[PDB]
Amino acid sequence: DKATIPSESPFAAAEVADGAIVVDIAKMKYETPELHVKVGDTVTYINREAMPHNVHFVAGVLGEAALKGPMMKKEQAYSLTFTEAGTYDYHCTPHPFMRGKVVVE
Ligand SMILES: [Cu+2]
Ligand code: NA
Repeated sequence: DKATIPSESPFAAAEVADGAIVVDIAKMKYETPELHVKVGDTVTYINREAMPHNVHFVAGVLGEAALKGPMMKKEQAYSLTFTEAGTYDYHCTPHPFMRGKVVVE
């Protein structure tokens, strides 16, 4: 796959790793809707608002299967470690008007 998943569970915002590239979620938006990272970087999404959100990549984007990330409650987080250059678009499953992308380069 073009990304690996360190934790299938969401985890606490305080548990975010040094060196992770953070995208905050608040006001029903991904706060960095276009993020540029390098191969091998870990991107960590952190939900900063009461409304639960996830990240969802359709099939073929990160690998053969869709990746429907777990729902993050407020102050929960979720990571992906990207292993291949490319453009990876995602959305929020319950809120598909929320869109972003990670460009790995
Ligand atoms: Cu959402
Ligand atoms: Na992004």
